Amino acid sequence: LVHVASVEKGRSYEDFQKVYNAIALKLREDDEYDNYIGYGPVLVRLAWHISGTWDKHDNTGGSYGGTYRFKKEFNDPSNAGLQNGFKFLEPIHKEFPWISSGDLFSLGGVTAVQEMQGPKIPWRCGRVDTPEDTTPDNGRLPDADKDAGYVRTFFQRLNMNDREVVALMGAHALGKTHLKNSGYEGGGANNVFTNEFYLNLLNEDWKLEKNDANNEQWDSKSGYMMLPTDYSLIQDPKYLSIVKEYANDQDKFFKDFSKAFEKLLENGITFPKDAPSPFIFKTLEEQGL
Ligand code: HEM
Ligand SMILES: Nc1ccnc2ccccc12
Repeated sequence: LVHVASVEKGRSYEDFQKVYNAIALKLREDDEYDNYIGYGPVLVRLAWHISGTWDKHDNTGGSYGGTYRFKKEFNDPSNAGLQNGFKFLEPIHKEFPWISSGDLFSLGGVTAVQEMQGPKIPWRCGRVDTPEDTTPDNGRLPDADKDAGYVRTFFQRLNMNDREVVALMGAHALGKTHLKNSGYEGGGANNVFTNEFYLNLLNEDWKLEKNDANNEQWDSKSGYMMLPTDYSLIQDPKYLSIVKEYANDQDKFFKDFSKAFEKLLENGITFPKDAPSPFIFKTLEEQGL
C-alpha cells in the first residue's frame, strides 16, 4: 500500500506559513481552554494520535489519509478529548479549505510545539484525504497501564527505536491527563515545551498510588504525576540512560524530538524525488506578529 505525497495544487511555503500563522494566532487568542493551558498540548496529542495508528507491516493507518475526520476514528476511546483539538482546527480548515486533513492535523502539532517554544520541526506537505473505508480500526494506540517491554514492543510497529521512544515521550511535559478522558488524574498546567519530563522523572520522589478511577499512577509530594508507561522509562536500564541524557542536555533533546516527531508525522508517506524540501516555519515571535 503506497501513499504518494501530492502537493495541494499550486501551493508553496508562503501558503503553509499562512496556515501556520492562523493556527498560531488562534492558539494565542483562545487562552482560557483547559484552565488556561490553551490548545497547544491537545494539538500535539492530536498530531500524534492521527499518526500513531500507522502499521509499518502493511502501511495502514498513519497521518496521510486524514481519517480522524471519520466517526470510527473520531470515536476511538483512545481519542477521547481530541475533539477539542478538532473543533479548534475547524475554522482554520474553513479559512483554508484547500489544505488536506492530514496536513492540517500534522501542521497543528508542528505549530503547537514551535509556538510553545519547542524545537523547529521540519514539515512536509502533500497528505491526501482517503475514503472512509481506509479508516483504521480502534485499538492501535497504546495503553498507559503497562511496562517498558510493552512500550518497546508497541513502538516497533511505528518503526521507533529506544531513543526515538524516549524523545517522543518528552511531549508529556505538556498539558495533563483528565480523569474523564483517560482515567488518569493530573494537576499540571504546563504549556511551554522543555525537557522537564526527564528532570521530573529523575528528581521527584514518586509514590505508586491509585487514583479515583481505580487506576495506578505515580505521584509526587510536589504534585506531579507519571503514567505507568512514563515511569517505565526509569525502570528499564536502556531507557534510563536516555532519560538521563535528555535531562542533562536540552539541545540534544530538542534535536532528537524534532527528528522523531517529523518521522512520526511522515510515517507511511512516499515523497517523490522532486517533492519540495521540508518547510521550516517561522514562529509568530520570529515574524514580529
Ligand atoms: C506509550 C505511549 C503513550 C501513552 C500510553 C500516552 C498516554 C497519554 C494519556 C493517558 C494522556 C491523557 C489524555 C487525557 O486524559 O486527556 C496523554 C496525553 C498527552 N500525550 Fe500521551 N501517551 C503516549 C505517548 C505520547 C506521544 C508519543 C506524544 C507526542 C509526541 C504524546 C503527547 C501527549 C500530550 C501533549 C498530552 C497532553 C494532552 C492534553 O493536555 O490535553 N503522548 N497521553
Ligand atoms: N504533564 C504530564 C506529566 C506526566 N505525564 C503526563 C502524561 C500525559 C500527559 C501529561 C503528563
